[PDB]
Amino acid sequence: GSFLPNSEQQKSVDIVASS
Amino acid sequence: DLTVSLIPVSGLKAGKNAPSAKIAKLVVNSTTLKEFGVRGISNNVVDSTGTAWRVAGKNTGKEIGVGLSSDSLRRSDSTEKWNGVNWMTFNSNDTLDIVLTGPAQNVTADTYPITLDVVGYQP
Repeated sequence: GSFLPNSEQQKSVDIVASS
Repeated sequence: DLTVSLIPVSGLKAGKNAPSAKIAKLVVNSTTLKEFGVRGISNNVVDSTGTAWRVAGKNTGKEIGVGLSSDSLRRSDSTEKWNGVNWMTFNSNDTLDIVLTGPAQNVTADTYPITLDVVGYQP
């Protein structure tokens, strides 16, 4: 098989631990 | 290509947490690609496949251990190599769980950024 370099996405979110 | 969502799970609390406590849900959809690989992105990657890593709080600088849950890892299709780098692959059109890894963690109240790299794979 093989990877598709053009399809690569970085993705981020903030998680919050609350008192 | 792929359409990716990363969704924080609600009502996470500071202090002693459940083992494998859910913190986020990764959603990956495609109409063209059958599978995807996913790696966590940080300064401190703690396994060979980038499926467990450490994240620092923004306000306190304290670290938590995060990664894919055990059940999510077990749903893996394969571990492939891209330029010699290990990527675990999963079926597109599916969701995975991001969890606090290992034995129960004591989480300090803070905001922790969680960053994932996702890529398309054709078997």
